[PDB]
Amino acid sequence: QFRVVKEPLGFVKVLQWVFAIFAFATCGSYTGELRLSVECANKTESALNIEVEFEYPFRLHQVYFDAPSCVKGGTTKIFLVGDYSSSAEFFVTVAVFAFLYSMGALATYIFLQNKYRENNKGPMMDFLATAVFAFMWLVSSSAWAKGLSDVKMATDPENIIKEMPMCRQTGNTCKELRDPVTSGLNTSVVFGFLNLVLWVGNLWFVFKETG
Amino acid sequence: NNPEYSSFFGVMGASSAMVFSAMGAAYGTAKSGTGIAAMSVMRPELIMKSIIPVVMAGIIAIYGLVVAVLIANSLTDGITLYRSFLQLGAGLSVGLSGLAAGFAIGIVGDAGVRGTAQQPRLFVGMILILIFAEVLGLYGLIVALILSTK
Amino acid sequence: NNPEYSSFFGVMGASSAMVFSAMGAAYGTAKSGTGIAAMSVMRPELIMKSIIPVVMAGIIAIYGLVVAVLIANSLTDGITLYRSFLQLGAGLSVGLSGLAAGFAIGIVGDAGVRGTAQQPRLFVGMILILIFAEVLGLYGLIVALILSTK
Amino acid sequence: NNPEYSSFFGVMGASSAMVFSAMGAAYGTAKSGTGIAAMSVMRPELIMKSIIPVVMAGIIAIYGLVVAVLIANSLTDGITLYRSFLQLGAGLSVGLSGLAAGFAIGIVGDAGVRGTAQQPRLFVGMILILIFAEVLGLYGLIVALILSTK
Amino acid sequence: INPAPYTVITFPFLFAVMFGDFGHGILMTLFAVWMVLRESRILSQKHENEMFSMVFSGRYIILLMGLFSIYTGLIYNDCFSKSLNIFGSSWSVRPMFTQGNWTEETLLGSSVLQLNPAIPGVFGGPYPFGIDPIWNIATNKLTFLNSFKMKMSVILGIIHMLFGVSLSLFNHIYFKKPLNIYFGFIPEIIFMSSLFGYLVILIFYKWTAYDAHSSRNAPSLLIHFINMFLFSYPESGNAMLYSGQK
Amino acid sequence: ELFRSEEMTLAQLFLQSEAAYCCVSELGELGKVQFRDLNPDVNVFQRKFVNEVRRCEEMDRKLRFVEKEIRKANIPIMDTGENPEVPFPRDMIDLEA
Amino acid sequence: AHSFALPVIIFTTFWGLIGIAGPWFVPKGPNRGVIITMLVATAVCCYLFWLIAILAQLNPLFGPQLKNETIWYVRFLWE
Amino acid sequence: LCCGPKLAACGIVLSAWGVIMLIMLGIFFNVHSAVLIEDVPFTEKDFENGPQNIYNLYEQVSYNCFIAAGLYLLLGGFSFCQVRLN
Amino acid sequence: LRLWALSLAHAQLSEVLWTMVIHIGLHVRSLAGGLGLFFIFAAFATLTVAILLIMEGLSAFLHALRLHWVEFQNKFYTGTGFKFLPFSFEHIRE
Repeated sequence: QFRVVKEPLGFVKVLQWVFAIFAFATCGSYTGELRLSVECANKTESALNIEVEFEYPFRLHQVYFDAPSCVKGGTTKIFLVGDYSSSAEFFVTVAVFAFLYSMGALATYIFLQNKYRENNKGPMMDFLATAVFAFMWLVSSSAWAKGLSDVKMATDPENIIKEMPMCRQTGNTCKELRDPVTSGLNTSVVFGFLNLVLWVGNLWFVFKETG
Repeated sequence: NNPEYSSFFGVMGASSAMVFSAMGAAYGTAKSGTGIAAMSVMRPELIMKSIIPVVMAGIIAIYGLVVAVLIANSLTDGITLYRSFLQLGAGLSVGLSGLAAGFAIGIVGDAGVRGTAQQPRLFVGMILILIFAEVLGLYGLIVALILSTK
Repeated sequence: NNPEYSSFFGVMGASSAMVFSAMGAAYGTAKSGTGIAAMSVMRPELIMKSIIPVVMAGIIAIYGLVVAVLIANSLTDGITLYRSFLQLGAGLSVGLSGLAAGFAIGIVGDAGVRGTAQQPRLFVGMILILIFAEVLGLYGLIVALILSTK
Repeated sequence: NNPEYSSFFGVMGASSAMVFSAMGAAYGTAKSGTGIAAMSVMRPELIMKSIIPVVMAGIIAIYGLVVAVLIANSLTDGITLYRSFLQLGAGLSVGLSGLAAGFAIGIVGDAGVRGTAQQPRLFVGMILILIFAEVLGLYGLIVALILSTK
Repeated sequence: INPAPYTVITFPFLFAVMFGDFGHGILMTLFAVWMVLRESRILSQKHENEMFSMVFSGRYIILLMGLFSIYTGLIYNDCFSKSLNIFGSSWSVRPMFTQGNWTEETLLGSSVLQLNPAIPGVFGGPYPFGIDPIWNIATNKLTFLNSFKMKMSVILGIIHMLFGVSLSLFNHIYFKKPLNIYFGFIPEIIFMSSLFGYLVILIFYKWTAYDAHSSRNAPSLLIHFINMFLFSYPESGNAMLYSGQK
Repeated sequence: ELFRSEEMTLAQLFLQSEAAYCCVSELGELGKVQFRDLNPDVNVFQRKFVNEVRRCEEMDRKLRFVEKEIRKANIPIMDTGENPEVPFPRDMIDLEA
Repeated sequence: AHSFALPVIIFTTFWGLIGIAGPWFVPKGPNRGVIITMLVATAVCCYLFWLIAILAQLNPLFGPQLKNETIWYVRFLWE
Repeated sequence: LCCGPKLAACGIVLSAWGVIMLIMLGIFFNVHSAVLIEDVPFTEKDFENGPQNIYNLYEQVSYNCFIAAGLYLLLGGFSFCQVRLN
Repeated sequence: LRLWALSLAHAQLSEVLWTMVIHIGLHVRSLAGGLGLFFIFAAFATLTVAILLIMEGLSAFLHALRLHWVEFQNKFYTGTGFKFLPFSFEHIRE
């Protein structure tokens, strides 16, 4: 029935589907980089470009790069700090599965209109599952936004520069050639907020439908 | 500085771990089976009950493997000559515990299966008394693992 | 400065603590096991009352094992050769005492089991002699614990 | 640096590995063979199917033979003075394991052919009881394959 | 007092700790569930195999066995000789181990193992459940694990037999035996407690009162217990848990 | 709360002989009333129902004869229902015959 | 690395609320006493097991012994 | 009829348990990247240049078990077909 | 301490079973490794359900039975009673 499709009740399900996939397609697909230069007292030991790349799952505690050791021209390994997959992976998987549920609900509105109207059962379970998923999204998105802020404070070059004894040596001064960029993650969290608002509004409209 | 062929106490331990156990389980099966040949003369329906003590007799051989394989894997050449002694002690301990369990299991499973071939009620006591033989073998394996890991 | 080859004492000591006790254990389930088989053949109603000596054999296994593990966990490579020797002596004493307890418990358990069926008045005396066997095991255990911390 | 007279540890290992198992197989063929000789009188139809424990004692001896040939394959004069000791332990272990397995198999198979003759139903149960002893001999093989290759 | 209702839960727990594995527990719960789903068909079917009948009659026993077996497989952190990783092994920081005076340790490590030291000032932290999987791969796991397993077993045994000794009092109360209370339950339970409860609180006291700052010349549980039992109180050689304990 | 054995009290039934047959019939149908013998020093013959038991047992042996004949005949022998109502007249002797 | 008070409070409330709220919910059936004893016994036993396990894991005395290949792998892997 | 369930129910249950085991182990080989804490064994002699080759090896290792998974799946299917011969 | 004993026994048995059977099925070889691993894990499964589930499980049940019978029932389960046999025609099936 085209009337059921024309009703905003299922059109908002379509909107949720689209903007949920748009959200979690970019939440866990952003990448960036930042480069470092070492001003060694010995020019033979000095560096100018030291590429460091970050991407989802954003396990900084498992990422490393090699920089000069400032001693006899050697090098050393530098492991970044931060386990931010504990929120990012959880939120991404959460968004994926609840978006699959959104596809299921849209399918319920499309073909199973008869069972949807049968004893009003479809609205009951859809509303309950949607409320559960909305609360789950609130928790996961808030935790992941706090993790994004933690990543932001973690991307400051001066922290890693001051933490390294070789950079604290006189005459060996490491300055960040290129700073990282994280705009796509801001777009991602904006999409997440939009998804949450959409689903809250649809919860209101579904509760109106039930009564 | 380690004296010559230093591992040999522990290698003889790996031997003794299953040597005496092979003697023991062999003893246990040795009298049990000759018993069974007589039990099934007059009550062939208990050919299933005949298998009860023997599956449990297999555990002595299992224990003989337990430390033997462990030390066949964990052996090396540069040994301080004291862990070698510990392994010798563990092996001979579990082995003679295998002898003890074998002796008890053979004779007691024998007698109990006679008394089950006559009185079916005896079965419960047969199993109950059988318990303590594997408790003994367990005690042997306890000390053997402690010495193999201390 | 500590003489080498000291641990031949303690490593064998734990083992010997449990060896002769294990032999006594295999003896304690043996003869009383057969007697209980016969007396549940003739009458099954006292089958539950006849298990006490088997528990006593288990207790002698405890007497052996506690000292065995106490010697095992009290070990090292650089020993002063005094305590290690004491552990050896303690192990021999406790093992031999446990073996004596095993012999006594097996023989007396069988005798009292075959006795109580005819004359019920022998059951209490059987129990008393079982206590005496346990007291023998405890005597051995006492000297073992004294030697474990001297 | 390898001390003199080192290879015998391996050579005597390979020597014992099959020889002690051959003593076992001699007992295995002796006992059950005599029993089948007795039991042909009343049931000539069971003569061929009573061969089972004898074949199995055969494999018991194959265990020691395999270890003995393996050690010969790995035999060398330039031994590190540790591998030959592992071969010694492996051979001693498997040989006497075959010894015990063959003895037990002979007597149990003898009693089993007695039992199968007096009552045909025992033919399968006794076979399983014999499989147990074969598994024990196989464990004796197992440890010796671990050590003689280590 | 019927002991069966209490056994219904005690016995699964003791069989679980005696069978402490996750995967095996799953397999034999699957077996028990197959018994229970096939209840009606098996009931209307002759089964001369008496072993099958005896295991089937107590099939719900097997279900309880397996449920507790699964729970203990989880707490012990074992499943076919493998620990479960929730990635909460936050105790030993490895780059910080390099920072802790371990410079080019791998050069020696090509032939040795270099056990991690205690209290480097930079380690610390528990595991979310059971044992840390780092011990599942460690060589000192034998010394580390088996010891508190021993002490654990002691604890559980004490609590169980305490419960039994209380059941004896309940019998005495029912059958009106004041002699079995004044000279019976009360004196014997205080006899037992005055040793074993003290042992328990001493165990926990050491577990929560001594750390690796005092590892060198630390106390010992068995030595102190022997000192108690033999009335021997040496001045030195054993760090004293608290003043006045003698 | 402490669970112990259900209370047991024993109960003396005094009733007519014919009514005792009918009540024992009802209790055989029910099956919750253990009967204790009160005259253990009396053998089967003095209990005066020995002939009834002997006749029933001879009947049952003949029933097993007919059973094995039926097994030789391979009859499905359903034995589904109508069994537990167990009527109790005296004409059962005629049916036995 | 993990506050101990957190799992402490979590499982105290969990097992305690189960064990204490059991009896005040069971209907008065033929086996009310039986099932309340069942749940309380299960709760206390499992609870005590976890407590002793975690407290044993608390306050270590020595680290784990690891291979040098394991040192390489954990170096490159994480913490 | 042919190959009745009396001899094939074991096949059904073992195939089911095998496939569940195999997909579990495979996901622990691939997604977990075969964490050496949970799976110590490997076959590498030279890895001083970095862990990249072992990361590549994880793929082949996780491939090694899905083959057995497919074998168990087809075995279970044919065993079920045999059972349905009633 | 039989608790401790059997717990260690199971743990070490499982560890050995892992170190000998499923360990050797892992190899650098791509296809032959998996083909061998097939039958290796078949034997693994058979032995696993044999030694630990059946025998050690029975021993565990048995040790717990002894523990409840001796270590627990001796203190409070004193004396005995007469097994009540409420009369009932239980031969409906018989």
